[PDB]
Order: sequence, then structure tokens, then C-alpha cells
Amino acid sequence: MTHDLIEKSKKHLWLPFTQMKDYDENPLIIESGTGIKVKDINGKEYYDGFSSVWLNVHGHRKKELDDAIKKQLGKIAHSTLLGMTNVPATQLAETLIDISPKKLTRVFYSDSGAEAMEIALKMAFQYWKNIGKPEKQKFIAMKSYKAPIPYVYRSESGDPDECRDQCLRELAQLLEEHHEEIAALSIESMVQGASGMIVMPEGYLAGVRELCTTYDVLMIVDEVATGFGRTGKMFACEHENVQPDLMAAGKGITGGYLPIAVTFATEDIYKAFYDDYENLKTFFHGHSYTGNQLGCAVALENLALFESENIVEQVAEKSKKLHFLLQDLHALPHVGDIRQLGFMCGAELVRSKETKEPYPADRRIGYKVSLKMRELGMLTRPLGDVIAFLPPLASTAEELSEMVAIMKQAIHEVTSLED
Amino acid sequence: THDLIEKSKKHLWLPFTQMKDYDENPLIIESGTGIKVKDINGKEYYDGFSSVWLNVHGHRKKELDDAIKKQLGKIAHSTLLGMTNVPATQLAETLIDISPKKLTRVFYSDSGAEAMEIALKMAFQYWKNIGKPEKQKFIAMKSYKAPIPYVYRSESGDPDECRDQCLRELAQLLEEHHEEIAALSIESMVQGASGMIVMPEGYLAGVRELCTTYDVLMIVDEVATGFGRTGKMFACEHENVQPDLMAAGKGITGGYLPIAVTFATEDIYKAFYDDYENLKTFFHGHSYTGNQLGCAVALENLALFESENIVEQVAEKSKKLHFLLQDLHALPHVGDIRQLGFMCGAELVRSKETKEPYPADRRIGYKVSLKMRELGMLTRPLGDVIAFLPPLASTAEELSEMVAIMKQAIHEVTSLE
Repeated sequence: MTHDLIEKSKKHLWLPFTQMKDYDENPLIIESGTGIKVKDINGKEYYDGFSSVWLNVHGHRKKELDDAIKKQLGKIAHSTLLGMTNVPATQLAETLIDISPKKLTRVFYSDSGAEAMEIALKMAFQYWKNIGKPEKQKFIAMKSYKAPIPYVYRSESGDPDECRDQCLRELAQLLEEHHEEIAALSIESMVQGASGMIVMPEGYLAGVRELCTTYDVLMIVDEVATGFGRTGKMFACEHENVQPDLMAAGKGITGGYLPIAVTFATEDIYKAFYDDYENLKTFFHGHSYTGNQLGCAVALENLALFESENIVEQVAEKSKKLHFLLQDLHALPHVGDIRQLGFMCGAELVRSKETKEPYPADRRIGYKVSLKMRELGMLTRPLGDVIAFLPPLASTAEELSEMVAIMKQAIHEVTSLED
Repeated sequence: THDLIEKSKKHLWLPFTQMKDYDENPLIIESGTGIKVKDINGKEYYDGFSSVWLNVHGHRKKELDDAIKKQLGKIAHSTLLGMTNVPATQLAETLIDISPKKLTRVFYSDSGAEAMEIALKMAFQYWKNIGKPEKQKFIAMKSYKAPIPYVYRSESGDPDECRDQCLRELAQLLEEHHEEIAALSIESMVQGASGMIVMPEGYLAGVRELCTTYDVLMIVDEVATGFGRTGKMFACEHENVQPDLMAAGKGITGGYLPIAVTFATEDIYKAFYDDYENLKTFFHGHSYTGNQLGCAVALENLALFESENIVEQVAEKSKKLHFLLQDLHALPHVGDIRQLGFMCGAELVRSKETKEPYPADRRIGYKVSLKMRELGMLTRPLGDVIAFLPPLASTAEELSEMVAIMKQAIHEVTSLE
């Protein structure tokens, strides 16, 4: 029965990033998917409006991807990368090196995007110790030490450039007086995802790259949310032509089918761990399913679809009519901000335009909208009161428009009643 | 092909491996069948370490292949953030059925390492949520440090004495520090990467008793020992111990895909269950959590455990495995053999009366591993401990074939110091 599936789900599960009480009152259990839609156990279909949490590229039950996994099963599902390697992980690594910024020449596999970033930090940490400067041991976290990222929406000036230069100036001052103790800087690539789909103003990222080079601090670029076509580029750091020292990737790498993550490094960083085992230069980390054949085999096929379906350039083109559709959401009294880079978008809801006072958090306004969209046939995740919109890269222009329409209807319906 | 070899040296950066070593002796696997793998040159190897302690039924197991192809016909991945899917829901029920009584909750992640980190987050935040933020430190077993028994390197060589000594050091530590301690983290029955050291009879149960007495959460690591490896489904069954938190992975999927789990009691779960405003949510998790493809193969893996009574015959085959390993003990540089089920280790030593280790210098474990490779067998040394963790599907004849190769290899490298 379907009512006992539901019952067993709230008895045995503990779900990530969710208040289980919320899950218990509004369960949803997915059974299948095809194209850009998923279907629950009652047969109700939804638009994957968030690409299963921004990792689904070509939709579900993408035949080429289905076949690439079946093909790989005919050989071997998993052999280890500890001390040795396998065919698909080696082949993928070459293809990954080709499509990434030019100075990134090394691929270290891991199991999640979060582990890839932790790996980037250990690499940066050990890097300085290995080249004889163990005083460089602190990190700059871009919101250790904290530096501000520009958020133009709520921001005294409301100016992309003033916000850019003012934040850069704060970074610049932090380096000036701490840099000799700092190993690295970690920053999302063009878009702050979880912090509300906040797009960086032009010149900002190229500007922190520049400061990092000047202060001998490694720059870690997190591309887990933005990588593989999401922003209309293969990697988002191309928007500003920045070369990372370290780059984390995952999610869409497999077209969204399986867990694979990568930390890219430069050759200069790589060679600081290359030496006789005796002189202790080895980077002692890495997991047990790292470079899983099944995940690498579906990734290879994923990147073959990018190149044979000009996916990145389709995203960039489709993003043009998407712009106008999203900008029309401003017609609603409780929108307030619309942010977009490629298929990476957010609509920040407010109780009042130009005070921009948010709703009190206890009004659950992002969550109520997510729930309304859900009854309307569309899945997405609210980040606070920002409605995220990250549809599959393979999303049609008509599918794009159907999704924005459901989103607009949901925002209006919840929000018309709040105040 | 031939080209692959240099490509791998140019593009990869491998985990826990000095790349200069890899370049000098590259190994690139192309396929597998049963408990053997084959490299790009056609050479076959016994998978003597189960692809690092995760491969259960061998490679290209029909039922596991079929379970993934079937799940592909439905959906590969949909999220567990705020919602769920059928395979992850079904699997959770099954994992609850086969895990210790007191564990009722399944939290998914991507790796066994992540499962353990989640367990610590659960413990740290549990105490905060119920108004004991002072309980924020941890005991890690070898933050605070207490000793695990290493009977071979002990001055009594007596299990009970080593056990009781290490328990009273834990006691002493808890007595003065308990009010600041959130949790204690320990491997279940066997210290894996530390060199395959089997815990003495009564020790784990003893640590469970002290955690309960001093109100500290017991986090149990079953990532390496889990799923029949030690001749029980979970090694903690050996001493009937009930964890508060338990990390698992590896063999969960028969070794096919990355799925990991953190088990929890309902008491711990409830401290995060509240109306959203009360700020009690466990805000952690990730992307491919409860992946359908991984959960699908895991469900089938577990069905095979049942229909093939994997556990009852790991325990059976271990009996004769004991004798094969004890004969290995006859080599002048095998100082110790440790075994619990299919989890074994041969600690190498410059000489036995002295138990004196080779200088790490000489790379004895490493050159034994390379020798074994030449001989058609893969394993990973832990320092100068040669690990032997063969697939649970290994036959009695395959075990002895693998032991004979290990023996030859230790003999040739070692007699040669």
C-alpha cells in the first residue's frame, strides 16, 4: 500500500536539512521521472523546478545516460583509486582537464561536493607546510576570517560598482594585515547559492582573484552549484575569466545521476606533494568510492551530450527569453528582487517594496510558496524567503515558461494573504 | 590502452598515495568477474582487499547488475531534501530490521567518512538542543584520548588484563571529564586502518557500559566491519552492544555504489523534532543523499545476504581460514596474525622473539603489496601489516589460493631484508 509507504517513511527516515515535523505533515515520495518531470507514488507529476537540487542536467530517464551505465556494468561497477586507478576515472580526468580553466591540470576525485571543498582546504593547508611556510594556516571565508561579498539588493547605494569596490576594499584591507598567516580564500563562483541566489556584480570575482595573487593566498573556487553549464558557461568562473588555484565541482558532472565530485588543482600545487614517500610530502586523504566507474562512465556520457547538444550555448540562448519572463514577476507586490545568471535564478519576496522589509521569518513564506507550487505541479526549494529557480539545462522554452507561470501563480496566491 | 598509462600519470591525483610511487608502478583496472579484476593489459588479480573492504559478492554479480538496470527504468536520482523516494524509504525499513534493536532512524549520506561526521554533529547538537551545551567535547579512541587494547604489543599479552587496563583508563577519563563530553567514537570490534587489531573479549561491551554510566553517547564505526565482514551482519552483535549512533557504508551496496548511513536511536531523533520556530532542526546533509540507484542495489545486496545466508557462511569459511592463516605464522617474519571473520591482518616483524619492527624506512608492507601484485593478488598494506579482507563470496579454495600467494610474497620480500 501507498499509505504504509508513507507511514514507514516517517517512522524510519531522518531527512537532510529538514524539520521532520514538516515532512510528516506534508510527505512527498517520488517514484519515477521522465524528461523534466518527477512523479510521486499517487501518480501526481511535478516539474523538477530545482533540477533535483541543481544537479539534473538533461532530465530524468535520459536514454544515453541510461545506456552509459548499463554499458559500464558489463565491465565493472567499482574498483579502487587508492594506490591504483581504473579506465573511466582516467578517461574522465583527461576530459575534465580539457574543459576546465587552463591552469587546472589535476583531478582529485571525491564522493560529494562538500568533501571536494574540504579537500581543497587540506590541499591549500598542506601546500604551504610542504613548501616550508607553516605560518600560512588560516583561511578567508567569504560570507578563519570573514570578508563581505556584495549583495546589491540590500545595500545602501544599490550600485553594482560601488558595492563591488567597497567589498574589494574590505578584502584588500584584511589581506594587507593578515596575509602572511593565510593559506587560502574560499568563494563561490559568480553566484551565492544557499545564501539566496545572489549574483556577483561584474568585476568582483576577477577582483578577488587579483588580490589573492597579490597577497600570495590561494584562491579556492566553489563550482559545485554553478559548474557544468548552469550559468550559461561550462564553469561560471569563465564569466570573469578567472583561473582558480583550486576548484571544487560535482552535482551536474554526472548529469545528475550519481555522486561524483572533483577537486581540480594547478600543477604547481600538485608538485608540492610529489617527492619520495620518505620525505612526507604525500597528501593523506581521499575516500573509498572515489572515482567510482559507474559515476565516471555516466559523467563521460554527460559531457559528450554537452558537446553534441551544444548545451552551454542553448542555456545562454534560452536565458534571454527567460530574463523577460522572470522580470515580469516584479509586477507582483511582494516580489522585490529578481536575480539571474543563466538558469540560476531567485525571486526574493518581501512584505514591502522599497523598504524591502522582509516578512517576519515566523510567517514561513518561502516554505508556504514551495508548498503551493507543489500542489500546482512544481518542485523547488525556498532559501529563506527567496524562491530558487534552477530548471534542468535541457528545459525547453515552453517548459521554462510553464514553470515561471506556476511560480508566479504560487507567489501571488500565498503572498496575497500575508499582511 | 598503452596511451592510458601516461595519461593517468599526467591527469590524476590519487587519494592516500604518493604519486611518485604510482608513476613507478601504475595499475589501471578495466574489468572484473567474480573475485578477480583485470588491468588494461589483460593481467588478472585476486581482489584480496575487496576493493578496499567494500566488495561483497564479487564483480558483475547478476542480481546487482539487474537491480540497477531495473531502477534505471524508473528514476536514477531525486532528492531527499524535504522529501523522499521509494528505494530510500524501502531501504531504511530494511536497515532498521537488520541493525541493533535501539537504532530506529536512518540518515543517509555519500561516504562512510561523512556518516561518521554526521554522527558527531548529531551528538554535539543533541546536547545543545536539550539544554546541555557544556557537553561539547569528544573521546576519540586510540578532544580527549583513551587507549584501545593492542594485545600483541602489550607487556602481559593477556587479553583480559589489556582489556581491564584500557577500561580503567577510560573510566578515569570519564570520571573527571564526563560533564563536558558529548560522545565517544570507536571502531566496532576491529581497528581497521590502524592495522587490523581485533578487540579483546568484553572490551566493547565494557566501553558501552561506561558510556551509559557516564551519560556519554556511544558512536560506533561499522564502515569497515559492517555487512557480514566479521561473521555477523554488524560487528557490534559479537558483544551484543547497542550504539546510540552507528556509521555504515562500503558493503551496504555490495560494493557497487556510494551509499552511506548514520543510524540513530529515537531519543536522539526526538531532540531535533519540533515546530520549525524552536530551532531544533539538524541542518546538515547533501546532494546525492539516498540516491535511488545506490539504494536499489543495496536492497538487492541485502536480499542476497538473506537468500544466500552470507553471514552464516562467512563465519563457516572463517574456521578453515583460521588454519590457513596460522600456517602463515610459520614464516620467521610473520610476528602476528589477527582475524575476526573475513577481516584479517598479518603483522610483519624483523624478528619474532623481539617483536621488533622493521624500520618504516625499508617499505616492507609496500614491497610485499607490489610482490603480491606481480603474483596476481591485490591488497593494501597498513604500515607493515598486510591486510587480508577477501570478498565474502570467496570459496574455501579461493581463500587458500589467496593465502598461498600472500605467504609466498611475504616470504620472498622478507627473507631478503
